Amino acid sequence: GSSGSSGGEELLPDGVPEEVMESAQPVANEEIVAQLVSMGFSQLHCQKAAINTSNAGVEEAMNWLLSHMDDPDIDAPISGPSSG
Repeated sequence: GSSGSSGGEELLPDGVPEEVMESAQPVANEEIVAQLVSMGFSQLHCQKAAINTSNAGVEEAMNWLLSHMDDPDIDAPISGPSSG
């Protein structure tokens, strides 16, 4: 028997191969953020959190924060020079 499997592509594509992305993203609710930013959190994060939770609820947003408090992304900007 034989499997055979090995190849190299190298370099990354520009955006996404086939099927382009569309406009459909959450927004750091001003209410959920204004609430978090009040609770004693970082707006930036308060934003991400909510967003991360589609601003499902202040609790959700925070919960995320409590799970994204000690993260590098928490520092990363929401809208910047994307790259990955």
